[PDB]
Amino acid sequence: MKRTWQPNRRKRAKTHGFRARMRTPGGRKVLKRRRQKGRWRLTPAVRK
Amino acid sequence: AVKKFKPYTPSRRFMTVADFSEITKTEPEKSLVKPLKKTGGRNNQGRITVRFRGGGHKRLYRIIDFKRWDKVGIPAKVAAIEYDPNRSARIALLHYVDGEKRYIIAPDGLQVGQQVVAGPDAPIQVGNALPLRFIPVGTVVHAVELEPKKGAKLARAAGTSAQIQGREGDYVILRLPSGELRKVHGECYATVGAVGNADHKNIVLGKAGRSRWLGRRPHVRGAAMNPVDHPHGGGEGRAPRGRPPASPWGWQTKGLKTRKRRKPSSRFIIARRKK
RNA sequence: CGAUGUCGGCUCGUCGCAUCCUGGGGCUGAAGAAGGUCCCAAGGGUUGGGCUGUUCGCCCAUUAAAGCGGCACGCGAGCUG
RNA sequence: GAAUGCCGGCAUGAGUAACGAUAAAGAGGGUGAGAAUCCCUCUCGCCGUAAGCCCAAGGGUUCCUACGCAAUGGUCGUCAGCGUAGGGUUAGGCGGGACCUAAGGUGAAGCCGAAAGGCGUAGCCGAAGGGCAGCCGGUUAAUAUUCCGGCCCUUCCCGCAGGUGCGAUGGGGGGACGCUCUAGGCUAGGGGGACCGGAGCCAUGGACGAGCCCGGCCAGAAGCGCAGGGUGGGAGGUAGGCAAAUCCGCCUCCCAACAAGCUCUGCGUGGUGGGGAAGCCCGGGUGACAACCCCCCGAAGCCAGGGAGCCAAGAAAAGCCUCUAAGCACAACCUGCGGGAACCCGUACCGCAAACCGACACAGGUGGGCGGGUGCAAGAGCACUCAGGCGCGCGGGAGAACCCUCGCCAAGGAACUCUGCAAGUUGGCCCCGUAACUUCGGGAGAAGGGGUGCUCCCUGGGGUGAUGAGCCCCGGGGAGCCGCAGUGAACAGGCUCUGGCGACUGUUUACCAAAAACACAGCUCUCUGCGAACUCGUAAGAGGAGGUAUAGGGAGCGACGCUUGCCCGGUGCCGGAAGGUCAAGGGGAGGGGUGCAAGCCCCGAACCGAAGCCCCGGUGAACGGCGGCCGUAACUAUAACGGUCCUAAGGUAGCGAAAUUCCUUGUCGGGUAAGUUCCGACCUGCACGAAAAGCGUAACGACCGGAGCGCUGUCUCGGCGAGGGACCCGGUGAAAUUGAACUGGCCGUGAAGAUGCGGCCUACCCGUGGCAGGACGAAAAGACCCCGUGGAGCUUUACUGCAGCC
RNA sequence: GAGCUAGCCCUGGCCAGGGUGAAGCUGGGGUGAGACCCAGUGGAGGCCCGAACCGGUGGGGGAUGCAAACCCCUCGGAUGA
RNA sequence: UGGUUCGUGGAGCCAUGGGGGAAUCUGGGCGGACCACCGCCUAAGGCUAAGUACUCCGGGUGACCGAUAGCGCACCAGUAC
RNA sequence: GCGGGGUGGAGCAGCCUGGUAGCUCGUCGGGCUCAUAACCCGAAGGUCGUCGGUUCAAAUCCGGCCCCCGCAACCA
RNA sequence: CCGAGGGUAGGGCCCGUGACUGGGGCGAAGUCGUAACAAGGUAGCUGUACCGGAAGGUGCGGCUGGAU
RNA sequence: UGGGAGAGGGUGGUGGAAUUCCCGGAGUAGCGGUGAAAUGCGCAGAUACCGGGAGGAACGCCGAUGGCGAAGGCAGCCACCUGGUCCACCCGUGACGCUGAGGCGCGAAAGCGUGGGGAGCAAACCGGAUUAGAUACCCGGGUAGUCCACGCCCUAAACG
Ligand SMILES: [K+]
Ligand SMILES: [Mg+2]
Ligand SMILES: [Mg+2]
Ligand SMILES: [Mg+2]
Ligand SMILES: [Mg+2]
Ligand SMILES: [Mg+2]
Ligand SMILES: [Mg+2]
Ligand SMILES: [Mg+2]
Ligand SMILES: [Mg+2]
Ligand SMILES: [Mg+2]
Ligand SMILES: [Mg+2]
Ligand SMILES: [Mg+2]
Ligand SMILES: [Mg+2]
Ligand SMILES: [Mg+2]
Ligand SMILES: [Mg+2]
Ligand SMILES: [Mg+2]
Ligand SMILES: [Mg+2]
Ligand SMILES: [Mg+2]
Ligand SMILES: [Mg+2]
Ligand SMILES: [Mg+2]
Ligand SMILES: [Mg+2]
Ligand SMILES: [Mg+2]
Ligand SMILES: [Mg+2]
Ligand SMILES: [Mg+2]
Ligand SMILES: [Mg+2]
Ligand SMILES: [Mg+2]
Ligand SMILES: [Mg+2]
Ligand SMILES: [Mg+2]
Ligand SMILES: [Mg+2]
Ligand SMILES: [Mg+2]
Ligand SMILES: [Mg+2]
Ligand SMILES: [Mg+2]
Ligand SMILES: [Mg+2]
Ligand SMILES: [Mg+2]
Ligand SMILES: [Mg+2]
Ligand SMILES: [Mg+2]
Ligand SMILES: [Mg+2]
Ligand SMILES: [Mg+2]
Ligand SMILES: [Mg+2]
Ligand SMILES: [Mg+2]
Ligand SMILES: [Mg+2]
Ligand SMILES: [Mg+2]
Ligand SMILES: [Mg+2]
Ligand SMILES: [Mg+2]
Ligand SMILES: [Mg+2]
Ligand SMILES: [Mg+2]
Ligand SMILES: [Mg+2]
Ligand SMILES: [Mg+2]
Ligand SMILES: [Mg+2]
Ligand SMILES: [Mg+2]
Ligand SMILES: [Mg+2]
Ligand SMILES: [Mg+2]
Ligand SMILES: [Mg+2]
Ligand SMILES: [Mg+2]
Ligand SMILES: [Mg+2]
Ligand SMILES: [Mg+2]
Ligand SMILES: [Mg+2]
Ligand SMILES: [Mg+2]
Ligand SMILES: [Mg+2]
Ligand SMILES: [Mg+2]
Ligand SMILES: [Mg+2]
Ligand SMILES: [Mg+2]
Ligand SMILES: [Mg+2]
Ligand SMILES: [Mg+2]
Ligand SMILES: [Mg+2]
Ligand SMILES: [Mg+2]
Ligand SMILES: [Mg+2]
Ligand SMILES: [Mg+2]
Ligand SMILES: [Mg+2]
Ligand SMILES: [Mg+2]
Ligand SMILES: [Mg+2]
Ligand SMILES: [Mg+2]
Ligand SMILES: [Mg+2]
Ligand SMILES: [Mg+2]
Ligand SMILES: [Mg+2]
Ligand SMILES: [Mg+2]
Ligand SMILES: [Mg+2]
Ligand SMILES: [Mg+2]
Ligand SMILES: [Mg+2]
Ligand SMILES: [Mg+2]
Ligand SMILES: [Mg+2]
Ligand SMILES: [Mg+2]
Ligand SMILES: [Mg+2]
Ligand SMILES: [Mg+2]
Ligand SMILES: [Mg+2]
Ligand SMILES: [Mg+2]
Ligand SMILES: [Mg+2]
Ligand SMILES: [Mg+2]
Ligand SMILES: [Mg+2]
Ligand SMILES: [Mg+2]
Ligand SMILES: [Mg+2]
Ligand SMILES: [Mg+2]
Ligand SMILES: [Mg+2]
Ligand SMILES: [Mg+2]
Ligand SMILES: [Mg+2]
Ligand SMILES: [Mg+2]
Ligand SMILES: [Mg+2]
Ligand SMILES: [Mg+2]
Ligand SMILES: [Mg+2]
Ligand SMILES: [Mg+2]
Ligand SMILES: [Mg+2]
Ligand SMILES: [Mg+2]
Ligand SMILES: [Mg+2]
Ligand SMILES: [Mg+2]
Ligand SMILES: [Mg+2]
Ligand SMILES: [Mg+2]
Ligand SMILES: [Mg+2]
Ligand SMILES: [Mg+2]
Ligand SMILES: [Mg+2]
Ligand SMILES: [Mg+2]
Ligand SMILES: [Mg+2]
Ligand SMILES: [Mg+2]
Ligand SMILES: [Mg+2]
Ligand SMILES: [Mg+2]
Ligand SMILES: [Mg+2]
Ligand SMILES: [Mg+2]
Ligand SMILES: [Mg+2]
Ligand SMILES: [Mg+2]
Ligand SMILES: [Mg+2]
Ligand SMILES: [Mg+2]
Ligand SMILES: [Mg+2]
Ligand SMILES: [Mg+2]
Ligand SMILES: [Mg+2]
Ligand SMILES: [Mg+2]
Ligand SMILES: [Mg+2]
Ligand SMILES: [Mg+2]
Ligand SMILES: [Mg+2]
Ligand SMILES: [Mg+2]
Ligand SMILES: [Mg+2]
Ligand SMILES: [Mg+2]
Ligand SMILES: [Mg+2]
Ligand SMILES: [Mg+2]
Ligand SMILES: [Mg+2]
Ligand SMILES: [Mg+2]
Ligand SMILES: [Mg+2]
Ligand SMILES: [Mg+2]
Ligand SMILES: [Mg+2]
Ligand SMILES: [Mg+2]
Ligand SMILES: [Mg+2]
Ligand SMILES: [Mg+2]
Ligand SMILES: [Mg+2]
Ligand SMILES: [Mg+2]
Ligand SMILES: [Mg+2]
Ligand SMILES: [Mg+2]
Ligand SMILES: [Mg+2]
Ligand SMILES: [Mg+2]
Ligand SMILES: [Mg+2]
Ligand SMILES: [Mg+2]
Ligand SMILES: [Mg+2]
Ligand SMILES: [Mg+2]
Ligand SMILES: [Mg+2]
Ligand SMILES: [Mg+2]
Ligand SMILES: [Mg+2]
Ligand SMILES: [Mg+2]
Ligand SMILES: [Mg+2]
Ligand SMILES: [Mg+2]
Ligand SMILES: [Mg+2]
Ligand SMILES: [Mg+2]
Ligand SMILES: [Mg+2]
Ligand SMILES: [Mg+2]
Ligand SMILES: [Mg+2]
Ligand SMILES: [Mg+2]
Ligand SMILES: [Mg+2]
Ligand SMILES: [Mg+2]
Ligand SMILES: [Mg+2]
Ligand SMILES: [Mg+2]
Ligand SMILES: [Mg+2]
Ligand SMILES: [Mg+2]
Ligand SMILES: [Mg+2]
Ligand SMILES: [Mg+2]
Ligand SMILES: [Mg+2]
Ligand SMILES: [Mg+2]
Ligand SMILES: [Mg+2]
Ligand SMILES: [Mg+2]
Ligand SMILES: [Mg+2]
Ligand SMILES: [Mg+2]
Ligand SMILES: [Mg+2]
Ligand SMILES: [Mg+2]
Ligand SMILES: [Mg+2]
Ligand SMILES: [Mg+2]
Ligand SMILES: [Mg+2]
Ligand SMILES: [Mg+2]
Ligand SMILES: [Mg+2]
Ligand SMILES: [Mg+2]
Ligand SMILES: [Mg+2]
Ligand SMILES: [Mg+2]
Ligand SMILES: [Mg+2]
Ligand SMILES: [Mg+2]
Ligand SMILES: [Mg+2]
Ligand SMILES: [Mg+2]
Ligand SMILES: [Mg+2]
Ligand SMILES: [Mg+2]
Ligand SMILES: [Mg+2]
Ligand SMILES: [Mg+2]
Ligand SMILES: [Mg+2]
Ligand SMILES: [Mg+2]
Ligand SMILES: [Mg+2]
Ligand SMILES: [Mg+2]
Ligand SMILES: [Mg+2]
Repeated sequence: MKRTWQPNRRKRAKTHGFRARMRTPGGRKVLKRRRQKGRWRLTPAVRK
Repeated sequence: AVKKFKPYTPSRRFMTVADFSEITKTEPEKSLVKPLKKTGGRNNQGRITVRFRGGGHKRLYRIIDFKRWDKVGIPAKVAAIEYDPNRSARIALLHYVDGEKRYIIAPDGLQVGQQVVAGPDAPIQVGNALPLRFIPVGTVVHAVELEPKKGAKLARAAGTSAQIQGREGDYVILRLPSGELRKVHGECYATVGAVGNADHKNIVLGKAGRSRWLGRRPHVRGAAMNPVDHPHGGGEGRAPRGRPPASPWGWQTKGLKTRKRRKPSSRFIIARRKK
């Protein structure tokens, strides 16, 4: 059938993007958190 | 009148449409149409705050002149009678002698080509706008301002009118479309006569789709729901109400008066409504 | 109860005998024929239909007869549902 | 040593199941250590409204070559979307940006919120919408509307000339619009040609033929031609389009008006530039100086902002045109030349898929365009077939049971079974012909029957041509021929009768229910006078609604027809300036504490003191409810009538063994040989009943009952045949399960159903194909049941709160 | 977290081909005038048949599957909610 | 209403959302309802080191671990997946 | 299995709270009427379902038996 | 070719008949009431609607075949 | 040709009396109704009286035994549009006439559909009395309806 994942580069960048994150206090915390754990990517990779 | 259809399909059996007899111009005035923002019934929170709305025909909003005391003593001609999707009533297009073109809600008996005017000086003749105090007691009237210069709020629906019962001080006594008896201020403007298309109410939509065309999505009965959704929800098989008939939000919906008793306008309402 | 799938049907049988029929008998209110009733006997046989999910049962047409029961109300790692 | 423990390792099941669509293969010749599987050729088969081709998502080097074969590839592998290396993506014109707006997002001003934050006009962001300048060919192993060739165009800057009151984020026009139907003329595309060009060809009985086979175009500025789109012209006044205005708007006047003119598109031609087949010579060379013409079919595409009818009434903003304002008129703009200048990003490759989403090279999912020809009435259906692509990455054998998919069956013809489930029958088109009932539409494709090919002859009307020939679309009449059969193949309704329920088309439990459920037009009740009611939010702010009682919210009922009775005592709701209670507060008779006191402090009765409740009323398409026991008729039976008890009032009409009837397969009738079902009746209705609507209703229904005709492998009752598996051989090789096992039958015994204990009987060791009776077989820490002072969802006149309202 | 799914908003797009033949319009009859009947024209509809597309009725297969919802045969809608 | 041990308690004290609303030392707060005596103190402006907390970092030392232990990571780990 | 009931001839009070059986109708007697119903005046009839117990005393309170109408019978 | 007729398929009219059901007509002395005929004890009759055990009642309009 | 009488018909306006209801005064112990009463309304201030508002229906006196119409039927007043009729003058035409199966139109009241209106009245209905009963007659309420528009129905003791 149609499955749950329908890759769309615009959707990705706008939902989980760095600019998306930084706006919302919760988003900034995701960044803070991911930075503290030392993730190599703070945010999903997407080709813009 | 009201045009009927031969029952060549099941819904066509009862469906009735407007005659559009009075309509003289079939596209609107470009300078007077703005786009209509369709809500879906959703507010700025994105939330549905009015149930069962959406999916209707696209519309443009004809800007209507509800003030009229803009152009006092400046006459206007009835250029055409047009279709407006945004109201029960029809709209009349006026070319003023000013050159300025505006829309008004078209009264009954209004004929294309006649000349209308607004002001204290105005003749008491259909389509003219005067402040209420200068209109003879006992004459039918529509498009009535509620407060001075604040806009026409009363009797804008097809076939409606308010009648002038009498006077008292700076206020006059009106009988509104509902049959309520109201004190409306003397300087409040009003157009003489009643709104046209009085055969509106006699229309039979005919089928579900007709309603859907009007942006009216299906209305589902509480009784058909579950206790999570409605007071009338639940029960094995069909069920009576089982409580005082109620809204989804729990207030009583048979006879429970809701208007705020301490409202300032209470001083001005002589008699509650009719039937 | 860290699971023994539960009516009825279908298929496949097998066992018991308190015998429905066929075989052998005694008594009869057994003339003959046809029955009644009891004894012996489980080798074989024991129909096709209408109605109901039905088991059962009633009815139709026959039949030598249209037996009653056990097998986890025999049988769903055989099917049906 | 045990925790269905945790981690890891290795076993068992087992050389077992499987190796992913049943579109299909065979051979020859290369390569090489090795070949069913890589390369080449011939033969055969499969897709062709695709399984072919372009495009957008998404993927991210998978692309092209060279060299490899450890792993990946469901086998092999020399091959590869694999490993290593090298190479490959070229734009002012194609897409996006340096343009414009849409929902939405953000947001100077402004608003609100404990903080974080929420909202918000202008503005700004935001596109697959508007605007905008490139078409054809050649070329690389791999890029091309990008490089190259030919023809063509856009913007910016500067300069020259002519021209003008020039000048804008301001004004105004335009941009600018629906659904259905559709005209004219073209083009895309197609078919045919006795015409033009073409290597060849004569076979096996015939044909040197008006024979075969093949091809017969593409792009193209200016000008011209055809077809369409758009647009009135001139004065006078003008108070309106937030300043101005010669622009637009309004009024008056002259003139003219499906013309013309003006301008804008499309098609045609067009200097020119290209392209060019079959066949056989090793992608190329040749054909070839290729020919490049005529006729017909003809778009859903073009002219396009065309036309008409309808109601549900069908974006914005910029580019562009025009008006003026500061300003400025050595400027500025308009026009035509000319030189110069023109940036960033994408461009490979997959793209219905082995490269995207599905853990897989996964029978699944994925938007747009093109999609040839013949025939079948049409068509994107169906069969074949072109271009093109493929034979689905294990094979070779055998011809058991059994399973799947399929074909046929004597006599019967539903006897099968819960049920004609399933499978037959029917099947397209044309012609005749069609009932109850009906809301006059329908029911109707009712039913039922006839025709259907091919040959010859005669003839009738239309399109294109020309009014003809030719081509092409509709027909009609007569005479014949063949076969078992002519919609000879593929595609393509079984019908009728009668009930229940829902009017109807719709909708629903993604992934066990598609229904009788939800919805629905329609009916009634009720709220709401607009800063509406109601909804969301602490608020601001929204929705409602740029609406205004012919409107908006809530509730029930659910087309339509005839109807919808009686109860207001309890509950709700509505009304009631009285009375009864009533909280803070007010009032302070009167007491109390301490003090030498002036004083400070505390309790405190009357009396005045809202809503709410009490109380008086109204209210059923408000919550709801709508009797009992006795008797009584000139036969029996029954009770129109009577008695009495209770009630707020005792079920009306219409229906009734019902989607409701327990007793129950009620009784009678119908249908049947036979009818617990069905239909029709009766009525002591366990326990119908009137908008949680009652009784009917044409039409409709993949809903659920009953019956009949048709026809059948459903059955009596089974038989044979087909292929794909099962089976044998080579290749690869899982799984759950598993305390260990050296794992028989009976009669017993045992925790009450023993391979494992007792007695007996039976039995050489070991496999393979099969069947499922047992291992209380597997699976899932029973979903039933109880237990737990375990949990959650839901309810209420349970308790206590809370928002909200008073 | 609304890249699945449900509703709404904005902007685009798709629906072969047949069949039925409403209103209207014209003509003819009609009548004082009408209503109205007839024929032609016309092309309406949650109209009919049926591909694409959207579904998912009945059965069978599949059930350590090709697939954690698939396949085959059939069947529903297909200008419209 | 909050804070304190203080849950309305005999409920002061400190703080304050609402209503009322003074005085300047003969003023004012407090010493657990309140009164009087006896005292303590000087509100409604602000600042102020050290002693105290913690360990990303550097070092020192362990009757701490010794590759399933010890940090999740002794190794290209917040990685692959 | 749980509940209400049994009383002049009929239908109902009285029981709860022991001592006192009542209301409407019917039956009978006398009136009015030509006569009958209606109507008017008076009258009779229960010994409280039976059996036992409590009591000074039982329709009444308690316990059996018989009857008579109700309500229930669910998870499988 | 036609063709008696046979067959299949659907229509039309008449007849008989049917669980049951609707009223009708008659039937020496049945049960209930008393609507009408005297102002019939509410004048009657009426078309129509609604209601009630039944005659009947009531509403709306009409007639006198009614008022004495 | 000229003249007359008339509730003949249709459309639109407009007038006052009366009933009800609502508001404001003033005022108090009952009002209403019957054969007599009860239900009912009224100290929550009714009836009776004065003032003001709204709304619907019907038109008092004139009014008659009268007038008009084919019948049904038609009654305040005003205007418009319109039918039939009688009289007189003897002018026009020249039997053009009478009747009328079908058809067609009209057709009280009730009733019906869709929408308005709803003061009074009032089937159904509820209550109070009468009564053996009283699904009636009388009383207090009361819904359709009565009223307007349009379309149906087409009956009558539509009678002289
Ligand atoms: K259960
Ligand atoms: Mg699906
Ligand atoms: Mg899909
Ligand atoms: Mg994207
Ligand atoms: Mg997106
Ligand atoms: Mg973002
Ligand atoms: Mg890094
Ligand atoms: Mg992130
Ligand atoms: Mg209609
Ligand atoms: Mg109109
Ligand atoms: Mg605009
Ligand atoms: Mg927002
Ligand atoms: Mg949000
Ligand atoms: Mg709402
Ligand atoms: Mg909504
Ligand atoms: Mg309108
Ligand atoms: Mg709409
Ligand atoms: Mg609904
Ligand atoms: Mg539900
Ligand atoms: Mg919820
Ligand atoms: Mg609830
Ligand atoms: Mg409920
Ligand atoms: Mg449920
Ligand atoms: Mg329910
Ligand atoms: Mg129920
Ligand atoms: Mg109900
Ligand atoms: Mg509320
Ligand atoms: Mg009101
Ligand atoms: Mg168990
Ligand atoms: Mg088990
Ligand atoms: Mg025997
Ligand atoms: Mg004998
Ligand atoms: Mg004998
Ligand atoms: Mg035997
Ligand atoms: Mg049976
Ligand atoms: Mg039985
Ligand atoms: Mg015998
Ligand atoms: Mg048993
Ligand atoms: Mg069993
Ligand atoms: Mg079984
Ligand atoms: Mg087993
Ligand atoms: Mg142990
Ligand atoms: Mg395990
Ligand atoms: Mg272990
Ligand atoms: Mg081993
Ligand atoms: Mg083997
Ligand atoms: Mg095995
Ligand atoms: Mg195998
Ligand atoms: Mg495969
Ligand atoms: Mg397979
Ligand atoms: Mg084949
Ligand atoms: Mg090699
Ligand atoms: Mg292969
Ligand atoms: Mg093709
Ligand atoms: Mg990938
Ligand atoms: Mg390899
Ligand atoms: Mg591999
Ligand atoms: Mg390999
Ligand atoms: Mg270029
Ligand atoms: Mg620049
Ligand atoms: Mg912008
Ligand atoms: Mg914001
Ligand atoms: Mg943009
Ligand atoms: Mg764009
Ligand atoms: Mg557009
Ligand atoms: Mg471009
Ligand atoms: Mg070009
Ligand atoms: Mg110059
Ligand atoms: Mg110029
Ligand atoms: Mg200028
Ligand atoms: Mg527009
Ligand atoms: Mg349309
Ligand atoms: Mg054309
Ligand atoms: Mg072309
Ligand atoms: Mg062709
Ligand atoms: Mg050709
Ligand atoms: Mg030869
Ligand atoms: Mg001006
Ligand atoms: Mg101006
Ligand atoms: Mg001028
Ligand atoms: Mg060539
Ligand atoms: Mg050459
Ligand atoms: Mg157009
Ligand atoms: Mg805008
Ligand atoms: Mg200046
Ligand atoms: Mg100068
Ligand atoms: Mg730049
Ligand atoms: Mg490229
Ligand atoms: Mg595609
Ligand atoms: Mg591929
Ligand atoms: Mg996934
Ligand atoms: Mg593969
Ligand atoms: Mg695939
Ligand atoms: Mg994949
Ligand atoms: Mg095509
Ligand atoms: Mg065809
Ligand atoms: Mg074999
Ligand atoms: Mg056969
Ligand atoms: Mg048969
Ligand atoms: Mg047969
Ligand atoms: Mg059977
Ligand atoms: Mg059946
Ligand atoms: Mg079937
Ligand atoms: Mg066929
Ligand atoms: Mg008909
Ligand atoms: Mg046929
Ligand atoms: Mg032939
Ligand atoms: Mg079909
Ligand atoms: Mg039934
Ligand atoms: Mg339905
Ligand atoms: Mg219906
Ligand atoms: Mg419905
Ligand atoms: Mg489901
Ligand atoms: Mg699921
Ligand atoms: Mg589910
Ligand atoms: Mg299913
Ligand atoms: Mg369905
Ligand atoms: Mg289903
Ligand atoms: Mg429903
Ligand atoms: Mg209705
Ligand atoms: Mg809220
Ligand atoms: Mg709120
Ligand atoms: Mg708005
Ligand atoms: Mg319902
Ligand atoms: Mg009917
Ligand atoms: Mg009540
Ligand atoms: Mg009540
Ligand atoms: Mg009450
Ligand atoms: Mg109070
Ligand atoms: Mg009711
Ligand atoms: Mg008797
Ligand atoms: Mg009942
Ligand atoms: Mg009743
Ligand atoms: Mg019955
Ligand atoms: Mg029966
Ligand atoms: Mg029942
Ligand atoms: Mg039964
Ligand atoms: Mg029976
Ligand atoms: Mg029978
Ligand atoms: Mg059966
Ligand atoms: Mg029946
Ligand atoms: Mg019975
Ligand atoms: Mg009801
Ligand atoms: Mg029906
Ligand atoms: Mg269905
Ligand atoms: Mg078979
Ligand atoms: Mg085979
Ligand atoms: Mg392998
Ligand atoms: Mg043995
Ligand atoms: Mg044993
Ligand atoms: Mg032992
Ligand atoms: Mg032993
Ligand atoms: Mg076994
Ligand atoms: Mg557990
Ligand atoms: Mg357990
Ligand atoms: Mg469950
Ligand atoms: Mg479980
Ligand atoms: Mg249990
Ligand atoms: Mg407990
Ligand atoms: Mg416990
Ligand atoms: Mg979404
Ligand atoms: Mg059509
Ligand atoms: Mg349709
Ligand atoms: Mg398409
Ligand atoms: Mg089937
Ligand atoms: Mg499954
Ligand atoms: Mg499938
Ligand atoms: Mg269809
Ligand atoms: Mg306490
Ligand atoms: Mg305490
Ligand atoms: Mg304290
Ligand atoms: Mg002091
Ligand atoms: Mg203090
Ligand atoms: Mg102190
Ligand atoms: Mg102290
Ligand atoms: Mg101190
Ligand atoms: Mg101080
Ligand atoms: Mg410190
Ligand atoms: Mg150690
Ligand atoms: Mg180690
Ligand atoms: Mg570390
Ligand atoms: Mg008592
Ligand atoms: Mg006593
Ligand atoms: Mg006594
Ligand atoms: Mg005598
Ligand atoms: Mg014969
Ligand atoms: Mg009478
Ligand atoms: Mg009488
Ligand atoms: Mg009388
Ligand atoms: Mg009488
Ligand atoms: Mg009765
Ligand atoms: Mg009555
Ligand atoms: Mg008389
Ligand atoms: Mg008083
Ligand atoms: Mg003469
Ligand atoms: Mg009439
Ligand atoms: Mg009637
Ligand atoms: Mg009716
Ligand atoms: Mg009255």
